[PDB]
Amino acid sequence: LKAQTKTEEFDAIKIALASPDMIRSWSFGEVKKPETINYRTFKPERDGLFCARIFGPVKDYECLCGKYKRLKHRGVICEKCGVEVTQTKVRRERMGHIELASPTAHIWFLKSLPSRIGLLLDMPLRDIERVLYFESYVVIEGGMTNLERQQILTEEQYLDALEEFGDEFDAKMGAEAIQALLKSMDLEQECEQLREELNETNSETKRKKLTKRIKLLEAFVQSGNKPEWMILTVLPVLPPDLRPLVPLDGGRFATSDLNDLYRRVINRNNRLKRLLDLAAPDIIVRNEKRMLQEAVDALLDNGRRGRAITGSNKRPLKSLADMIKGKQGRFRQNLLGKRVDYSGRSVITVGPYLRLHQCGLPKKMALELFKPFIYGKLELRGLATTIKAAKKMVEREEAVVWDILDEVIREHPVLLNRAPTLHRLGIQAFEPVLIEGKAIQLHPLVCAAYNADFDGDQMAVHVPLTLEAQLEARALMMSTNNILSPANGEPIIVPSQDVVLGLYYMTRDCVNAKGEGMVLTGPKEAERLYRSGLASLHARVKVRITEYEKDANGELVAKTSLKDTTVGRAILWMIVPKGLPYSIVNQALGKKAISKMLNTCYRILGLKPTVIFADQIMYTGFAYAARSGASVGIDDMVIPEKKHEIISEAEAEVAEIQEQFQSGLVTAGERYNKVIDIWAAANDRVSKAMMDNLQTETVINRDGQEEKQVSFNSIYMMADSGARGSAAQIRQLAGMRGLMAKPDGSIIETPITANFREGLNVLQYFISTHGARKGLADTALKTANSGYLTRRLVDVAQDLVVTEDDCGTHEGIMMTPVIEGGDVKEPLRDRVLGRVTAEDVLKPGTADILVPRNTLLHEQWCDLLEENSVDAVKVRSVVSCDTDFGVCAHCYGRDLARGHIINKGEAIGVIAAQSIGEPGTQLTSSIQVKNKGSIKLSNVKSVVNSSGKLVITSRNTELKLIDEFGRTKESYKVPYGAVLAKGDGEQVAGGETVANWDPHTMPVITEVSGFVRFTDMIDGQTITRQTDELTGLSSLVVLDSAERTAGGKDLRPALKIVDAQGNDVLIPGTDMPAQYFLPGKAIVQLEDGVQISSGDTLARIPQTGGLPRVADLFEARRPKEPAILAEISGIVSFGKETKGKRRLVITPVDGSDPYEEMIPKWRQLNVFEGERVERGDVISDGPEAPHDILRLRGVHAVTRYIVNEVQDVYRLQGVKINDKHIEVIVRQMLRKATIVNAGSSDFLEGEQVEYSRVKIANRELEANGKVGATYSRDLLGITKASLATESFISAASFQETTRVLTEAAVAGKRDELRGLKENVIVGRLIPAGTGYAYHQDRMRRRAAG
Amino acid sequence: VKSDDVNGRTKMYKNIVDGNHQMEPGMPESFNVLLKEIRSLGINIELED
Amino acid sequence: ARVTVQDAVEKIGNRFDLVLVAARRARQMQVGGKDPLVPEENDKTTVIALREIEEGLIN
Repeated sequence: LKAQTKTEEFDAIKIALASPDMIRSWSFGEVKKPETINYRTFKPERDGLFCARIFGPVKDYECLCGKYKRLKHRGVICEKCGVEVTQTKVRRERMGHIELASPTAHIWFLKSLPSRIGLLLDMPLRDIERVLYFESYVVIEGGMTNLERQQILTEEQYLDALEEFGDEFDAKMGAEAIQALLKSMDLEQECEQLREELNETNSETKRKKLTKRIKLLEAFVQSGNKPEWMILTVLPVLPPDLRPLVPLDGGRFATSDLNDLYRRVINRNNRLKRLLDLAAPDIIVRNEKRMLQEAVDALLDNGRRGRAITGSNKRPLKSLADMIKGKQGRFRQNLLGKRVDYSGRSVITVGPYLRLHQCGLPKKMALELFKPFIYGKLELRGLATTIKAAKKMVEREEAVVWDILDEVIREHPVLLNRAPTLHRLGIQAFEPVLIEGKAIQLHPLVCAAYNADFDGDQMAVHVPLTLEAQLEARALMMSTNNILSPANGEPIIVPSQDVVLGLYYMTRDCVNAKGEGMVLTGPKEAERLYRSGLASLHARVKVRITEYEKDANGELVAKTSLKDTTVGRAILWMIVPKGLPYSIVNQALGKKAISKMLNTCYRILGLKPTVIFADQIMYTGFAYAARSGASVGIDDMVIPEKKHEIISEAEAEVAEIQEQFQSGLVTAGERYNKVIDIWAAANDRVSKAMMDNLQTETVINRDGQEEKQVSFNSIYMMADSGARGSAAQIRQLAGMRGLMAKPDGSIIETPITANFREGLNVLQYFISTHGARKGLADTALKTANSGYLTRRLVDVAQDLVVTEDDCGTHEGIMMTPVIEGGDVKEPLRDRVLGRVTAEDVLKPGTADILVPRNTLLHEQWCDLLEENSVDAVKVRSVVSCDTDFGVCAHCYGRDLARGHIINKGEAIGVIAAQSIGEPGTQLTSSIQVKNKGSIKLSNVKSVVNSSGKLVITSRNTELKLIDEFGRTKESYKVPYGAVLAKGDGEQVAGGETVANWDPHTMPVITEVSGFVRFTDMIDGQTITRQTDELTGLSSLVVLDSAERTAGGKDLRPALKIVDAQGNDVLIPGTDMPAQYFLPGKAIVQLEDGVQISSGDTLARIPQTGGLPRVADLFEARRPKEPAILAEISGIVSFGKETKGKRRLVITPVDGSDPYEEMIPKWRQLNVFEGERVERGDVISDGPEAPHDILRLRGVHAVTRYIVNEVQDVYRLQGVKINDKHIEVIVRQMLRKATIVNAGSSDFLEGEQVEYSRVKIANRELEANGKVGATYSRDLLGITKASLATESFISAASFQETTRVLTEAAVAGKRDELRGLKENVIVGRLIPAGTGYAYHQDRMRRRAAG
Repeated sequence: VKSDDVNGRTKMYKNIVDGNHQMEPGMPESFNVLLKEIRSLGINIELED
Repeated sequence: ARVTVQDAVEKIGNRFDLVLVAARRARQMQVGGKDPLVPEENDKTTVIALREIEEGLIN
């Protein structure tokens, strides 16, 4: 196609450097007289900052003398005053000028940290500044003179430099001379000399400068600018449309700061030219140049001197850059940017009758906000005359506008937006209705999403001024149109109130029910059986139901089914859309149960049927909730007949422990903990009481004897479906509260044995008062710092918007149900749901794909993930996305307000920061198999010993569980050395040990058999003789490698095994001797003479889950102790003892061989110097560090561990996140790819991973050989990656404006103003949604023709 | 237009009271500050085709 | 009144250019253009455009 050659939309901005000529293009006058006033007549001085010819018409087409008035003379120029009468708006574009007489130098590129001019001349700050301070005669092009091309001169020396050389020698001082120096700098000559140093000096002190200086140079080549133009010579004057002048009643003038500034600059400007008319030496003309130097500066931002003030008034003047900079980065547009129009604040309430798609606004408040539309509508239908007449209509409460009011509100897709939302789905849409009230009546089934109730939630109502907002409102913002969450399949609409508890009264089942026995054929008459209230809603009746299940291609195959359910579910069924199978609704009914009710209903049928569904249930639900008034206050609480007795038991029992203290059987401290245990023991027995009691004690007779029915007690109904409030604290209301925190920090040694049904004691509750303190405070401050955490989160991920369709990577990450301990914790489904398959996943069968690589992953496909034996499902994410500067639709998936194709221009990084900071506010013996099947061993170096057992000579012994189907069930992380009793592939009963480890003994067990002969182990220098007085079997305890002899320290206590004859035996597997060295303080098990077998002990070796921990994570903070892993594989031994840090020599057979690490020897050396450790084996033990895992182990491993670790935090939080988000944060932290291999950019130039991707892409082809540059993924923190921003304007909004401004300006990185925050500050279309529509058309439009 | 241009809302309010469901940006005065400011240094704004 | 406009979302999948279409259409029903065919009932022209998309006659 072809685009338009006419103006349709704005474009990209190029920011680099411009020439002084370019500047003068807008100068339309030369300001002469500096004085802005006429002093006498309160009027604007002509030929000044308020001149008609230099700037513009005083008023619109109006002359100051008031000579010209009519429009036809819109261009006439007075023979005297050439002033074209024009629109005063044009007096914002009308720039003026100050022809400089002083060569000015960029204070900015000379002073600001980025001393670009300094390292460009291979010279220091002081001296270059000494020339630009008018103190040194810089030498300009000498050659073979006394000085260099770049060196200063003092008065005395300059005169002698002339005596020695008057020929071929000229040197001036100030910017004048610097102008000359730059006029002679042939850049490419300089470039090739830097290439000389490129191959000569590889020293950082001059090579980093190399890459900075040349980068500077090539960026200028890339733009075509010259160092000559870096000499300010032109001084434009910003138009009067930026600095007013108005007389007051009294004779004063309200001039602006800038006016008295240009006055200053122009006054001295003529004074300098006066020093020309009168001819003054350079010492003096440049003295005025010093004065005019600062003049230019003081106007801009004064650069960095002292913020020029005004006469008699102590106040730093508001300069140009100060009209830019201000509050929160960019002053105006950003912080406090003009009071919002069309929008207001209000409280929410009940209002039951309001349908799900419509909210209820109060009459009069609605009026005040929708007034505008009323006016337009009035003169459109034919009722109003003018806007003034229409205002008077509302002014009189005209019955006319009331009907019109109905027309513009009853169908207005409005945005109910809550400003403080740290989540996308907190901003939704509804439909206002003429409601008589004083609050926003809201539909209850939406509050779950808002996590609110009806008692004080403040919300604001935003009015869609254009159809744009209106159309998104009811389409993608409407409640009924986005019942999904960007975390998984979370249905926005769900009963979590007493409305759902009301449904438990519906699907309640007790034997006491009139009608229990008859049969039913119609669900409709069932409801009419209760509308009259005859047959109990708890009556068990045989119901003939029709059940639909759409297993076909566009056809729901139905079937005949006779069931038996209460009248409750009977009534329920009447409004169920076909798409929902009867199975789901036939249950116990609970909060999350009824939640997944509608979820399957939607993921199988569709949206609309869900809408109608939700509403109707709401009404019926409330009905039954009323009938179930849950009472409280003294009267409904109960006390267990067992509570008081078990307390009494544990009462005289602790009195017994008091006596066993007076006797001497237990220590005082062990007395406390023991008592703690038994009171907690009594505490759990108190549970064993109040639960059975309060779950079935209610019995009633009907159709037989007294059958046991679930307790009708409201506490029970709360502990079944649930609304708000934990039944555990309720448990500590009817039962003993237990223990609390003491005023010191530990736990109370004197438990509260009383209950809150009665009034518990002052003193113990006074200690409970300390508990109160605790709670309150915590919540209070953490919320604040948490929002700030998400602040830095968005600060680093806003650049991530979906901009491409397809990338090109066949890579992704391994999403697996990370089963730890027993049954699966973090499932397969809720990590894969909503994403895109990385590659063809397999079934328990091969050559039969269950999810082709290219698939839209949703319910159906996830149902497949659940019915097969599949354990490994690789799903692709943004971290591996090949897309440059963003992600492609095919890499993200379908996750959105909708369940279909992700929009191209749908920002994802931003909605993820929000979607991780959301839970951020929520942050402050043996392996006996439990199943029945085949015990499976996974990667283990097992060995068999005498009598028939199976010990382990490896650390990571992952015992997987394979059931009678193949699906992996359990998975235990077995330590080192475990006495395996059952074999690999035997059926084992549920409750029998198969893997019996021992955490107290970690011995070295030999795979070699024979007689033990301790070689290189001397009795006294390396091993001590401290035989155990009980065991007759002598042992030789190996002392630590720091308490041995001198020559004993560098000795490796070797355990050598010989066979039944007398020969040194190798290790079955390696070609190394049977040298099994013992680490420090490791007591040997045997002595010389002991016949040992394969797998026998011969040397026994001995041994926060919070937000600040997540803080550690996102800040790359080096924790308390980094886990020491082997940075290389192979055989291992010690090296160089006590002198400093230990040198652990780990030598492979064909890798980096002389590699030995710097590991402190006083740390725990769990390195198995007998076994061949892996390049990632435990050398120590405990939590590792982000950094570490990433670099030596692998990319895929670290980020999969990070998601496993941060989610772990969320395991204590019980949260399930669609992992793509946690990784968007991670991808931004790895935006920096340190280009390691020498190539094009540099040898240490860190750049965009995207940039470097395409870099190697085109350099490994032609015009080269093997000169490409390999890059490395570096892991950083959010606070560092957010500071690593190429976009200066974005930084100039919240971070460090000025520095980043110059950081880009110095080279000329012309950023076309692309992005979110960029188009935010300017106020234009971001490349998202419809904005990107323009941008793709602008993509083909930019840099082309 | 809703929260930036002082001219943007005026130029649009006097039309919504007449009725027209669609708006147009215009020129943010904030930019007009930054824009001219960099002009004093020597930078060029460019909008072609 | 409308409770679900998912139908409009499917007739024209852009959900953005869709708004630009009705944009110029609302303009026709206001500044000259042409009269609204479907006899309106209280519903502003923005919603009238919504309905024309569901029928899929003007896009």
